[PDB]
Amino acid sequence: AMGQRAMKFCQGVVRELMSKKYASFNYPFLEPVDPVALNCPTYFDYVKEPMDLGTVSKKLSNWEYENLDQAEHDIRLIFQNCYAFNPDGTIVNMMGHRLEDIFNTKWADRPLYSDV
Repeated sequence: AMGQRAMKFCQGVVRELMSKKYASFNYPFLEPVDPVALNCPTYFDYVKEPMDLGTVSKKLSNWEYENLDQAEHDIRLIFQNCYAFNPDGTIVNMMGHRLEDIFNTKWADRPLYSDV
């Protein structure tokens, strides 16, 4: 039962991370990974909870997050999944760190209280 202030804040963070301003490095994180189409057929030997920014935005809009900590964890999972499958130094790994850098900056503005 997340409240309006927390909801608006979260949607704002997700909207920021998906915005075209970051298109040159956020495009791997906008939609669900498709292992076969991306020629990474072993993706789900490394990842067991897929998450992407579009999915966080849908769960948000469907009132599926109880509170801000829960939302933060789904967003953070996008990047843990990235590093679980893409080694250091690869392009997608580095894109993930750059987008996470922005997430870290934006998330520190969160309301102290996750209203209900």
